[PDB]
Amino acid sequence: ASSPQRGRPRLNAARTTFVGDNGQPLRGPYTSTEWTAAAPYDQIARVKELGFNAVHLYAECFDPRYPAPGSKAPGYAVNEIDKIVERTRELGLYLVITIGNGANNGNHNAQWARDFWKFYAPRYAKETHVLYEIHNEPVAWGPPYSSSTANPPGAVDMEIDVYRIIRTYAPETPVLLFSYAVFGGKGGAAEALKDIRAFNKAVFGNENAVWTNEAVAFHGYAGWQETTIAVEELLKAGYPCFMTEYAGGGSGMGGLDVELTYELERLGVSWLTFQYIPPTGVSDDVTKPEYFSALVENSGLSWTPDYGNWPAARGVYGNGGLARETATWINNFLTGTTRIEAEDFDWGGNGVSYYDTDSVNVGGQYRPDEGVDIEKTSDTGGGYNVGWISEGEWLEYTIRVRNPGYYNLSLRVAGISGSRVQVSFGNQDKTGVWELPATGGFQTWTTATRQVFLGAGLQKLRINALSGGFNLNWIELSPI
Ligand SMILES: [Ca+2]
Ligand code: NA
Ligand code: NA
Ligand code: NA
Ligand code: NA
Repeated sequence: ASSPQRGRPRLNAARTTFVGDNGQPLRGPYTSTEWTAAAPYDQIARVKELGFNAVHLYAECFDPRYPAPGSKAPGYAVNEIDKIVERTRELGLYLVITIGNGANNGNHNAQWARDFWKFYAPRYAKETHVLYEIHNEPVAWGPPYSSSTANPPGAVDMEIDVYRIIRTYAPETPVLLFSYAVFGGKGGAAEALKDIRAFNKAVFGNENAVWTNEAVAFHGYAGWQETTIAVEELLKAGYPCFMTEYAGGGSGMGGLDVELTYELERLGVSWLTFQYIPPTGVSDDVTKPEYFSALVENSGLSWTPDYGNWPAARGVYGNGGLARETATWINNFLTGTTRIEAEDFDWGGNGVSYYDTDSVNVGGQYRPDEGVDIEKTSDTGGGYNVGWISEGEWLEYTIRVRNPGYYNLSLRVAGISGSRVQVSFGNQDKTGVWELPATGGFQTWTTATRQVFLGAGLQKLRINALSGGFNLNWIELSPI
């Protein structure tokens, strides 16, 4: 069809999340019409060149005082929300509409929420690119909302009541439930399942209903590790989910949480990050590199975007396509391999994941159709080495450092005089100029070692050749 409007998102076959009309996850930043005009078309359009296909809208913020005299009633921002709906329609973006909280996160006004959805559910029912998220962070700070000691109580009743209102007027619109601020651990999943069972009993007549057009909205404020565990457990229990707010700072500040993004990508979960579309928002501008694009580029995170060519296509070679996790010490032993073969640089291409001065692999070995020059090695263990290493060349390897601290970085090298490298981690220099040992021959091998101090997380290891005159067999990174 010729309309730019996206088709309704649907649950994927795996029932892990909502995917769009090309099968791909929804990925996006946010904006707000809670006390401002709709973000301009030209600014919303920028999301498409940042790898996104979706926008989170905090449409209006609730008034705890409603319906008392002077209180702000739902519907006040209709003219601006209509513009966001129109602009995303035209731009070929998905839109997740919710109720925001202002200074009152971890709280809600049930009557206000019911009245908001009575007004807006019918209004955007037929807008196929639009999803409804019942209410942002309605309880301080996570499950079980169904507990009598939840702060405030009764949010599951609001979820039920609002779901019925939505489905009355918008029978086919995806609904995102709960919007838990802090969703962590096996415990968090078990507590959420209490809420889910209560909801299901009330609206479907069965605690164990199989949702066809609903998912659990959750946030990342338990931290990436604990959130990943809770998500994994909920997916195992058969309930799809959708990340709707997170950042790498309980803080919405600090930019993209690269670690949690990586896990969500692995698990097949759509996500909305807490960085904003210009001109304004409460946290950090998603178009500022330091809060999003540079975090992606430094880490090696990649996904196939609906629009444009960013992030560039790339990934790990070998290791099941997973970032190469660094070993740790447990009970006086190393938990896994410390060695990365040099010929296992990330795929992506010349100028992307490596740079080689000859477009052809002049060695012909191992990866003949990429540009790094590779030969069979005569070193112990056999296999392959990178050879014909020229000044200015570089090789990247996406790794994941489990623990921050000191590591021994070793390079297995062979060569003549005057060889030097410099090694970056997440585009930060960790070695300075490193004068490598001469061995007297291109197949006479030695191990050069230098201590580095690393931060945790997904990060690219980049070897920059500051000279020629050496071959490289492998890299080791070993915790001290
Ligand atoms: Ca070369
Ligand atoms: Na707030
Ligand atoms: Na080459
Ligand atoms: Na040397
Ligand atoms: Na090798």
